[PDB]
Amino acid sequence: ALRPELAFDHDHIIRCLMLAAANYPRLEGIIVQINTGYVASANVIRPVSEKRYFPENLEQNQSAARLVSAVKARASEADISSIHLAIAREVSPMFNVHELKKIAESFEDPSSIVVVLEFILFALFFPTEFNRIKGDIQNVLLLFFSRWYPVEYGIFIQRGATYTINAAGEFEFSGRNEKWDQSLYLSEHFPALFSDVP
Amino acid sequence: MLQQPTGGYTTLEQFAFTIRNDGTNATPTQFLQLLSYEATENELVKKTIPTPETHLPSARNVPGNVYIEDAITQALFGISAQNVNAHGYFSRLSALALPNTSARLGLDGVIYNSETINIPFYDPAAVANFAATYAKLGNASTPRYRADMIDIYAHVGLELAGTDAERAAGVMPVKRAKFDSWEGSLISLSRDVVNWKILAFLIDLCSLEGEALRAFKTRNRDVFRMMLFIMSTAVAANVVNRKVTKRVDRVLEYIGVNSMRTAGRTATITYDLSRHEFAAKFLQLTFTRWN
Amino acid sequence: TKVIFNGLDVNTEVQP
Amino acid sequence: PALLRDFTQVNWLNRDITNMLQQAGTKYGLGLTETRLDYVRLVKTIVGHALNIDHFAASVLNINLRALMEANVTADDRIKALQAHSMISTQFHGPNQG
Amino acid sequence: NIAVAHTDHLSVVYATMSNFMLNFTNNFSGNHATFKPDQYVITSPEGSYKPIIERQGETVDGLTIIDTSIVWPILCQCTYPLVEIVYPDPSTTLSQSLSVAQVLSKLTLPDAFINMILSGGDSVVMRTYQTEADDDLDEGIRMTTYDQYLSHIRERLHITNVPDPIYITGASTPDQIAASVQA
Amino acid sequence: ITDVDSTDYGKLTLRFLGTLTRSLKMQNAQIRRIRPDGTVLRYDDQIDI
Amino acid sequence: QVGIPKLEVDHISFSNVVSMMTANIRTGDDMAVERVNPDDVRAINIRNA
Repeated sequence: ALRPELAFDHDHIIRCLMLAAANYPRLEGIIVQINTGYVASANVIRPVSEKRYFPENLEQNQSAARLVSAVKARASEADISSIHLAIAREVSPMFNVHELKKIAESFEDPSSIVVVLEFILFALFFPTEFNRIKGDIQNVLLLFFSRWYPVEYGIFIQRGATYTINAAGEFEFSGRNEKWDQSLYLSEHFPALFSDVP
Repeated sequence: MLQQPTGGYTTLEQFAFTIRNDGTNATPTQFLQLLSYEATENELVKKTIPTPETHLPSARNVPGNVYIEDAITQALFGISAQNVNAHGYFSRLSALALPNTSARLGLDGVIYNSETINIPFYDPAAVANFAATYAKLGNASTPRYRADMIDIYAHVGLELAGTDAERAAGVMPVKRAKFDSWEGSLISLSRDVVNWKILAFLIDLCSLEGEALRAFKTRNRDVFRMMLFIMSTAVAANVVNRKVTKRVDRVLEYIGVNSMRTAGRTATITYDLSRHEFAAKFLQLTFTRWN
Repeated sequence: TKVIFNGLDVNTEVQP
Repeated sequence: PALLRDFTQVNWLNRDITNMLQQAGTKYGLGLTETRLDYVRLVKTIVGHALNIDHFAASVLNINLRALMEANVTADDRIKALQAHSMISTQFHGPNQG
Repeated sequence: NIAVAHTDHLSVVYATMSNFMLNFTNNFSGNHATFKPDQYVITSPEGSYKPIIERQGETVDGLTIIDTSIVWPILCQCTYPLVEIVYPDPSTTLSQSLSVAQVLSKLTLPDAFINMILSGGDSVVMRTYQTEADDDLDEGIRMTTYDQYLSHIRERLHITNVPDPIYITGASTPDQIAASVQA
Repeated sequence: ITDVDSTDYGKLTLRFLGTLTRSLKMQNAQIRRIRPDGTVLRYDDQIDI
Repeated sequence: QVGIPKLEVDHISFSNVVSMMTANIRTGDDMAVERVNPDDVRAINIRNA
């Protein structure tokens, strides 16, 4: 049966949405707004009253004192809106090349594994959204493979810290140590620490 | 959309390299006659020049368009103090090195992403060879790539001040070159030679063939011995000017031997540490093509 | 409490 | 004494200006002449204005701006000296400007 | 003690949200070894350039600088429905995006219009020289500037699969002038 | 004049710079694919819809 | 055929191009750059590095 309305077109709505993604800067924010409320409406996740991260309890102890503060200075507060923004960013299209709020931590003691473990758990609940920032997160990960335990860092950097995927296949590792910076995200450079080649 | 008849863009009046001195404007040939020199006994012998490395840097993605030409001159003969420049958009050149690219290189000294309306540009086919040689100038400060800022200078002095009787043997006596001057002198030739359209020269070197390369090298072995002189006083150890009765001479300490800091300070053009690596990368790259 | 904030941080001030 | 090339009653003087100014040697101009665009950001920065000063004062104003633009050192190389004044193992995260 | 209520009730959430009205670009990351954005650009042959994704610092809104510390709260201080179950009705989201797709198409209308006028288009401004005989302010030959050619003619004959217009010969080719022009 | 307001248009606002404004005068803007270097490619079907 | 530099002749010119500066380029301000303390003093290394 006829409706009857002016048929909703496939094209145009794709072009006028594409031009708006060059002039109108807050397009991204409006795309998030519509699909973040759907997460909060479906009632999928909600913050609780009390805290319970690192205990298993009987802590506060004298030996734990060092490990206690390391996890405490890593704790994010259960803000209802901050949780929803993570579930929504997973699907929503972006226009600005966002990168991580960077941390300066020289891996000194065994209690510093509470930083590398954070980058693991972030790479599981959000596998996409981890692709875009894989290079800047690689830059602060090389300190774990150098200061913490060398020899491998000495033989891995020997090959180089960056490659190009081209040659119609294969990989072209450049035998030189360079940093990431994120500014070269959209080019022909993949962070070499995520290669998989042995 | 100019083209070359194998005479080359240098066989044109569109852009010609002329120094201004003597109250009127003169060609480089007329100038150099004034440069008279003696000897001070420290033999400056011609070494070999090591070949460059093929790997071309990548032109990191860049929107807008940089004046590739500007920097080439703004580093070599740049007069006004130039700060560190080891960093920069200095390798967008390589984006012209590949076969089918749309990016074009205009006249005046720009590098457009897409040819735009109303802009005259060099021929897309002969700008390709110029890149597969000079885009290599991108990695000028990458460690394990930089040239050596000592030995090339021996090559340089045998060029602007070497009587053929000497170059044919490969060895010459260190010279002290003094011409007659006016006021600003050395600084004035710099503010002058800067705006010369260097791209209008370098393109010809990598294209023009043996027929019109032997003839090209004969009419332009002087435009080269001009942008090689200024580039040299940015190295010499002293610039003290001798005095006649009413006349003044600009004795230059030791052309062809390279020190590390300018004699000019205030009197002449000055280089910087970041520029010493750059001049060695240019001078090395260009000599193989020339010689 | 260690609260979750997004953008860069503000502390000390530089000088020309 | 050129911008009045057609506004003065004095007859003799008029024909003269519109003859040596019309000349195939010189030419007068006023206002915006050209623009230098930005690499990464993509905005107008250094604009040239065909100003109405004299060569003696216009020369001095250019020495300043050129030595400000040929520094090639961003305001971010400031935090590399701001750090030489604290505990040897501290660091900063620069609000990149370029 | 989380994974069950994390890979069931939360898994069917993305499974549907992956295909909405305003979500379009592929952000897939199942092979970190090889994947790129493949961005598009808005360019005119008459000197214009605007990308869709580009490098810049944080904006005046919380979309740039992704916080990585938002992991520990969602492993401890967050009760799930622990699997009562609520299904959000399709009405509130289908119409929500339908009106956002309206604002864009109605807000981009002015600058797509007033911009279009000052472009001319579908014209040439040509001149014809009378090859003696009897004239007529017509016939002769048809001259056009190169810049007018590249803007209108070149980007239009480029859409189809026809080899670019043949160059006029220094020699005479009154034979194949139209034969190569036929292609 | 037709109500639909433009609070910001073409202008990009970085929080550590202020409010920079671009031009809005395109012409025959044919949305095309960019190669890694920063060059317009062309029309190779089976890749670009 | 080039341009004779006007800074060296006699007769005074009265109009010329001056390189100005727009409202985007700004000089001599501040940066809200932040610090992060070495956290512990005991395990710092001035010895070599």
